[PDB]
Amino acid sequence: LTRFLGPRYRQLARNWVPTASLWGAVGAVGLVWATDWRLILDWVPYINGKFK
Amino acid sequence: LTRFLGPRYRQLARNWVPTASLWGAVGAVGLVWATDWRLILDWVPYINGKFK
Amino acid sequence: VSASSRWLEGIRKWYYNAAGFNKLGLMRDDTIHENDDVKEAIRRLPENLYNDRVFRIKRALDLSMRQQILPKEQWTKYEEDKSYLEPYLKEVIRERKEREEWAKK
Amino acid sequence: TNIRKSHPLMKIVNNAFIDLPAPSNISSWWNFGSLLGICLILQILTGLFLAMHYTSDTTTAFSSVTHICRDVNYGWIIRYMHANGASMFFICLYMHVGRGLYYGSYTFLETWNIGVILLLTVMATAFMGYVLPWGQMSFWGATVITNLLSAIPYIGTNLVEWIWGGFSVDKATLTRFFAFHFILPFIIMAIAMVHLLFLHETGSNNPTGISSDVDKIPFHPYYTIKDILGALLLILALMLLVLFAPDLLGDPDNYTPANPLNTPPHIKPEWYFLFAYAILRSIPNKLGGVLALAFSILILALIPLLHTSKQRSMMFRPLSQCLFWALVADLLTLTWIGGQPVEHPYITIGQLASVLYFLLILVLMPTAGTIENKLLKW
Amino acid sequence: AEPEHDHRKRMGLKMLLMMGLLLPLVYAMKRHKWSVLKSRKLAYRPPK
Amino acid sequence: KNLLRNALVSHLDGTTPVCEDIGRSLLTYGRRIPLAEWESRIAEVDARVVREVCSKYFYDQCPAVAGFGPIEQLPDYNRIRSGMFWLRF
Amino acid sequence: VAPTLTARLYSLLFRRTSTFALTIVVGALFFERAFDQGADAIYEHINEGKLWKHIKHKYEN
Ligand SMILES: CCCCCCCCCCCCCCCCCC(=O)OC[C@H](COP(=O)(O)OCCN)OC(=O)CCCCCCCCCCCCC
Ligand SMILES: CCCCCCCCCCCCCC(=O)OC[C@H](COP(=O)([O-])OCC[N+](C)(C)C)OC(=O)CCCCCCCCCCCCC
Ligand code: HEM
Ligand code: HEM
Ligand SMILES: CO/C=C(/C(=O)OC)c1ccccc1Oc1cc(Oc2ccccc2C#N)ncn1
Ligand SMILES: CCCCCC(=O)OC[C@H](COP(=O)([O-])OCCN)OC(=O)CCCCC
Ligand SMILES: CCCCCC(=O)OC[C@H](COP(=O)([O-])OCCN)OC(=O)CCCCC
Ligand SMILES: CCCCCC(=O)OC[C@H](COP(=O)([O-])OCCN)OC(=O)CCCCC
Repeated sequence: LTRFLGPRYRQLARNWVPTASLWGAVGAVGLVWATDWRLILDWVPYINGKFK
Repeated sequence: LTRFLGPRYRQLARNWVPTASLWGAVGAVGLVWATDWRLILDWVPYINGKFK
Repeated sequence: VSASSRWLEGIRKWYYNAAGFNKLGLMRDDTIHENDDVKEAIRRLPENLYNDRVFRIKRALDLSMRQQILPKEQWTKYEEDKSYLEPYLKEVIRERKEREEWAKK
Repeated sequence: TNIRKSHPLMKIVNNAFIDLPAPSNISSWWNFGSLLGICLILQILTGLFLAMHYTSDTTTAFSSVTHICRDVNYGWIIRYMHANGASMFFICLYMHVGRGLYYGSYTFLETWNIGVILLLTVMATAFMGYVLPWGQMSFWGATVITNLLSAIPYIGTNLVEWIWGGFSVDKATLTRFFAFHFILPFIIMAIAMVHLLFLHETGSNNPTGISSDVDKIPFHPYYTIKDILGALLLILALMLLVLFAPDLLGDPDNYTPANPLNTPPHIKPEWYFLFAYAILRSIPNKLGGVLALAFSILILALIPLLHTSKQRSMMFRPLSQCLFWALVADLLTLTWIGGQPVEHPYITIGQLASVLYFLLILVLMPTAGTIENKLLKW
Repeated sequence: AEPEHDHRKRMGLKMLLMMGLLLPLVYAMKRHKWSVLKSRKLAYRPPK
Repeated sequence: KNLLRNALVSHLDGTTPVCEDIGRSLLTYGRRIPLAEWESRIAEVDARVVREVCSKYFYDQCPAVAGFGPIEQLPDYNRIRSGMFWLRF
Repeated sequence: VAPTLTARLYSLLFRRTSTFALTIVVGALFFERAFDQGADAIYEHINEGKLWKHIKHKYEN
């Protein structure tokens, strides 16, 4: 449990933070696009084709 | 196709004829019993409980 | 020996060029179907004939992928088709026939 | 070492779809293996989504199907996918079988005979599916076929009345066909896994019929992308039928509810059964028609026993190629005759084509392989 | 008899357009991977 | 870095290694790079330099492969080429 | 001349697989609207005056 507490294991977290942050954007944008989530999509310029 | 034509192969047929004849009786009696085949069963003494 | 046996040979050369495995560089014994007798005969080939068989099959499979053929100069000529496998396959069959004749007694 | 190879689950997927050594020269006729797998899955998904709205009762079976195409959201696209997916299933099955005859793949006995069982169960599946909408052809197609079983001697009527659940195609027949049409596609998929179990024991054949162990390539990426491309063409063919001609392969009579009293004029099966319907009607005798009708498909199990050629594939056998396409054209003749009334001259043509079918498979094609052996001097 | 008539044709048009894009691109992906094999060259050098 | 420092000093031990380092360097570098300069360039390397420098030459690059012997199990070039990137990254 | 567009597309978006995916999911969002908008414009143009949205204004009140 406490094997992963040290300098090297914090360096590994540093190296994968830019990647893990991008997969979260891929998942987030993929969730908004797949469900047509209007809360987020209404703020995008070209996808305002709703005509409420 | 003609590998099995000789003295030995006729001796093997001789040795398994009593067995193959008994499995045919097991299959035949098993077919009559499973289906209640009245054509054959009506001739057996104790299984004449039909009352036509 | 006569003009009629050249016509039987004439249609055999016709069917040979119609079979078209010569277009891929193959020989007749390269195309044989591998049963147990054929597998033993191939196993008994000397090193040089085995390695030659392997490359011709490999080259023909490469052509079959591309749907291509060899130039006509490199096709297998009917007169030069070497039955390199038939003497080995004849002997494998002869041995099996002997085993099958002992099994009858 | 490698997780993909040592994990109990991934090693089966790895040794089947990824690291499988496959021949470098298998052509487009080898794509129909995966396409059949896709069609089976495609028929199960659409089949399930239709079962969420279909009811297996005569008073509502016809209208529940109508309820799907009209009221259910995208019900019409799901139905015609199912009806046309069945036809695409049979296109692929016939290419798949024809590939095996031409190229000699039937020498894999266990793989081939399990294929014959797969052909029979898929045919039985589609036959029962066509009954479920309960149209005119649904009823009368079921009547003329199931009545053939009465020709079996000494147990005919008892067997037919047991399959019916009564004295004719009726309520009890419609409901059980739905249950059997539901259970069978999963039994099919399990047999398709055993179909692959025996195949991977040997690997694939190839167009030349010569062993390809000297030249193998991994199934991934070469045949993963080739099957994906082939699957994309399958969706093109399906969607062209669904979105531009969904009623081309179907019969208009099935848009009329069932009617045990009024018979349609021309009772014709779907296109993928016309060849066997012709063989049935060309035999005058009733019991003889059933045997020939059953022998029309069970004959495939005899092809390995009737192989005479020293060569495996027909690629290097011109005299057998001509007889192979004589079998296709003769089957295209039986298909044509099957969709026509039993009148002159179609009666005589259907009898000639029926004899030519069994003569090509039993006599002529085996004889050609022997002639071809003599011309090559072996 | 076919209330879905107009909508399937609208879908049919989109299917043709997507297929006209996706078919050559997927074909190109197939040829891309296979080019390793389609241009491979063989040579046989047995000892003599 | 420590393996390299030991390798560099262990190699320049003897008149013939040093004579080679002199001759070859004057043709390639046009000068003799002192050992103190190699230590400066080695000490500059850290984990960031290795990640950037290795990615510049390895990540998603076409390799040249050469095989000889019983190499039936040698992976196909496309599979080798796919091993030059990670889908997780 | 600076490197081609495909070269700057690779190093900037396609090198990392994570940005390669972010490019696709973002490209899928704008492609859907642009393709559905354009494709519907072709269907309605070919069927001018026949669809309900064309004869809609006649029965307003
Ligand atoms: C039982 C069900 C009955 C239902 C009836 C259905 C109606 C049938 C409609 C006919 C459609 C015909 C399909 C197109 C045929 C194209 C053939 C071809 O392109 O040329 C011959 C080809 C030669 O290729 P080789 O491999 O010999 O050598 C290649 C070297 N470049 O050789 C080959 O590629 C041939 C491979 C086999 C193709 C299979 C097609 C036949 C389908 C029905 C078979 C049913 C058997 C019981
Ligand atoms: C709940 C909500 C969730 C929503 C989530 C939405 C996400 C959408 C997709 C985004 C993921 C992309 C992943 C990726 O991009 O990694 C897949 C792989 C990479 O591609 P690559 O090899 O260039 O390496 C890439 C090398 N680089 C990175 C250095 C350039 O992509 C390929 O290879 C495969 C592409 C082929 C497509 C066809 C597959 C479908 C199956 C068949 C369809 C037809 C019949 C059914
Ligand atoms: C649901 C039905 C079936 C499915 C899903 C299926 C699937 C497959 C698949 C995926 C393959 C390997 C890839 C390929 O060869 O294309 C294959 C091979 C094969 N199948 Fe089927 N199959 C089915 C039915 C049949 C039938 C009806 C037959 C013949 C009567 C048959 C005979 C064969 C043979 C002989 C092979 C080996 C072909 C070769 O190696 O060249 N299968 N099948
Ligand atoms: C090999 C797989 C399958 C084949 C070949 C097949 C074939 C067919 C065919 C041809 C029809 C006639 C459709 C029509 O004329 O409208 C049908 C009907 C039907 N099938 Fe299937 N089917 C398969 C799998 C399934 C499965 C797994 C289910 C259930 C989960 C299912 C549920 C239905 C239903 C509810 C109907 C009646 C609705 C209708 O007629 O459209 N099918 N099937
Ligand atoms: C319920 O009837 C279904 C039919 C159909 O075509 O379903 C797809 C059908 C319609 C009209 C007339 C007959 C029909 O059924 C059939 C069924 C059929 O089944 C076989 C197919 C191949 C080989 C043997 C048989 C049998 N028996 N062969 C011919 N017609
Ligand atoms: C896991 C199953 C999720 C099912 C969600 C669903 O079917 O879609 C509902 C909404 C529709 O978008 P909206 O802008 O109308 O929003 C209307 C809000 N009710 O989409 C969402 O908002 C997606 C939310 C994802 C959370 C896990
Ligand atoms: C393979 C499926 C067979 C289905 C037979 C069936 O369901 O049973 C019918 C008869 C009943 O016995 P019977 O004396 O009334 O006889 C009445 C005769 N109709 O049983 C038999 O006669 C068995 C015949 C077995 C032949 C294969
Ligand atoms: C939901 C998205 C899932 C993503 C999985 C994925 O794409 O699989 C990997 C391959 C390409 O990567 P590679 O084989 O070069 O491996 C790279 C190793 N570094 O892609 C394909 O060609 C496989 C086909 C999948 C069909 C379902």
